[PDB]
Amino acid sequence: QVQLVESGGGVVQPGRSLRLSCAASGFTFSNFGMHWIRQSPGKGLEWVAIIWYDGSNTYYADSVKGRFTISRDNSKNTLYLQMNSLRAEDTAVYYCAKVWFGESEDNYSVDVWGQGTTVTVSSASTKGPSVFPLAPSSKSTSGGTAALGCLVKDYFPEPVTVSWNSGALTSGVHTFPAVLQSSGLYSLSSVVTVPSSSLGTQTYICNVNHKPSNTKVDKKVEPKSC
Amino acid sequence: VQLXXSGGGXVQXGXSLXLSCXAXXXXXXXXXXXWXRQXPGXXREXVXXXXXXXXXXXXXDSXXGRFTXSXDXXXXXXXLQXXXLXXXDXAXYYCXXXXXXXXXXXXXXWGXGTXVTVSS
Amino acid sequence: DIQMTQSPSTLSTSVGDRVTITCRASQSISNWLAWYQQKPGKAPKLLIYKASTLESGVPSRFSGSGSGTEFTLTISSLQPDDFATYYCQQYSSYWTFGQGTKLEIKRTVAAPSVFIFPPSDEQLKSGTASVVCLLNNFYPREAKVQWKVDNALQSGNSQESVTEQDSKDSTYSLSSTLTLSKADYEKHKVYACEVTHQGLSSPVTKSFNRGEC
Repeated sequence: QVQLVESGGGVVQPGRSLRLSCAASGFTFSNFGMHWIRQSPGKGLEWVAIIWYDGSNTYYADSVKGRFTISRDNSKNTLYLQMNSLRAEDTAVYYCAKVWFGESEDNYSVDVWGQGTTVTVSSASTKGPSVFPLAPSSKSTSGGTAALGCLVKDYFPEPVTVSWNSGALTSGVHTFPAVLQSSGLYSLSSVVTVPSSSLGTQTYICNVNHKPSNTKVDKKVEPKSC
Repeated sequence: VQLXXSGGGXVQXGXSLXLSCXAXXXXXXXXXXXWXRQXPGXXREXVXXXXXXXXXXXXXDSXXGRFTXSXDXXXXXXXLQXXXLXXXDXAXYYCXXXXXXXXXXXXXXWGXGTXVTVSS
Repeated sequence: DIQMTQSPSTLSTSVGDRVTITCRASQSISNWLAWYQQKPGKAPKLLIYKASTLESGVPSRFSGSGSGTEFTLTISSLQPDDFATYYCQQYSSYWTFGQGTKLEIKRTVAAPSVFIFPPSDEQLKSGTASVVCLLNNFYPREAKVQWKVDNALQSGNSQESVTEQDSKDSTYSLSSTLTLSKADYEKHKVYACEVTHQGLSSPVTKSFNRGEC
């Protein structure tokens, strides 16, 4: 059926530019208008721009006027968004969407969305995380269950992956969504609950992988005496 | 703010009771009201919560399907309907106001309790 | 600019329930209103257009109603596939979305297990102390974590993260991280997190002494 595939997202410094593209298939691209729509946790779903089937009329959200330009190549079935003078508040997942087929005297909106491409506007530089143990003790022990983990702190950009004992330990693992700190770096924890009787003899190691920096870190988590 | 529970008593297995929790000194329409219970030798344990009208009611595993909490905001009172009662339900039952309108469970004010005994 | 508002923000609901969510426009949009569904990590999907017309393939348990400023979406009998966030969108004058209504998986109440973790010596050597409080496998989502350092309430130096509902039991877990400098950390003794939740009859405190561990 209709398929839309975005590309071109990445990390960009404030004031620089980025060009997104959207490859369309499964429908006559040159017959339909197209939308760019973005989603950020702070502003929800937000329409960005529309272009006509023939590229004639273009319209833009007030918050991007003068900085963004929507365009299209009908011979290549491709939609484009040029983003200049980027700002932190432009950080979002950007989706292209196909205008639906409506009847002549009607308003219209979108029927099919792409899976999105992520744009991150930040002054932070690529950095692997520091990995610190979250040590079990009597203070993380309730009955026969103890909690332990790893703090994966001060990395940029997303994402990081965390495994335990090279993948042999999966039951009871919670890896939390990252929070963006006031420094502009991300931080998260990964924890696991285990039998309290295993502490001090069973080895527990968290394996942290941060592909943007090629960081791989194993951290052995040993109990404390309190 | 004062809370007082009533409606407890001696009931047969399979019987029904209705507990009431009347509040004075403060309008409780904006607050979630919770029921807890305590049996000898055990800790006070959660039974059910009536949040504000429209925000739903939530229940403990041990009473799901049998107990129902409701509100009479006009009369500043909340209720726990208890059906299909079991010996295991024997306890003193307490109501508490959640002082946090965003429902984090800040139970500052508690009633004195009403006794429920399921036997014979 | 037409303003769209949805209610409620979150609805805790169960399989088989009849569910109605509402969407209001700041001025008349006639019936130019669409409803899209979105699951985490996924693109939105068109459910309803022109306020009440179902998109092809959308199951018949969905319906929509309204014209002017007040609109509703109704699921006659909810199914697991319907747990998602729903957005309305007016397309009478440009395009603006509501804030979204999330259908949440209702379950029985479970109080959190509470654990605390002191900072590692490795991080202390680098001049910072992070202390972590973990609330494990609880429901409903609302909870309060308060950090106390020598029995003084902290504010402005902690951050929280909450998981999505667990695929197995639909519970939440929550991490709270208090971050101080090494000097501020060494200026005090007792570090505690105090936890409240509607499933707990009294607050649960976990604490340690600096230098005890």
